[PDB]
Amino acid sequence: CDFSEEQTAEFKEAFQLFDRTGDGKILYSQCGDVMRALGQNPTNAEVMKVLGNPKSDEMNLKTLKFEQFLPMMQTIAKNKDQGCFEDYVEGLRVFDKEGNGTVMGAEIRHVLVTLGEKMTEEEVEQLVAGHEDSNGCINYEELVRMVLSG
Amino acid sequence: SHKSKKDQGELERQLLQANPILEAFGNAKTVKNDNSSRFGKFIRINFDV
Ligand SMILES: [Mg+2]
Repeated sequence: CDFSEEQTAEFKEAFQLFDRTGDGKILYSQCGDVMRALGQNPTNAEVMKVLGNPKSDEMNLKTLKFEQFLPMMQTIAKNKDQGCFEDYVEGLRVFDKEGNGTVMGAEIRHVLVTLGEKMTEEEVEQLVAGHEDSNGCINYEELVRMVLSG
Repeated sequence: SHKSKKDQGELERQLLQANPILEAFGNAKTVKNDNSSRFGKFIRINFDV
């Protein structure tokens, strides 16, 4: 196996925690959610691509076993791609007007809402460490290090 | 729009008025154009860093 089953034994307990019947079973909508909560951070593309199918509107219908999600987790882990801290930091410097990593939070908000995986405003409102004073700055590097954990 | 704490400011309100005033004075109906300039103008808009 690609991961220690002595800790997948803990993962089966973790799979039990969220709101469901249990019974050894998760829904495809939950497969991605658990992969976020426990696995390495997936894109929506990876959820649809790996051991699954992109034609998955009403993703609460399809259902997979804990011992099917664990193959999904392992197959993602051995095929995922990952950027380093410097890649995302430079991805912020590409916007940096100040050369010091202190652009106002409205820029980060606009980018996270507008591009890519289309995050909601309330999700960034959970993420944000700054405040809406007359300065409005969000520091790039330490707040990236605080987000990029696990 | 990018003045996330000072948007819709008053200077950007005045800029849109400066043209109608100088057009009310100045411009005229000639044969070729009903809002003929009758003067040349060069606007400079100044920006910060
Ligand atoms: Mg003219």
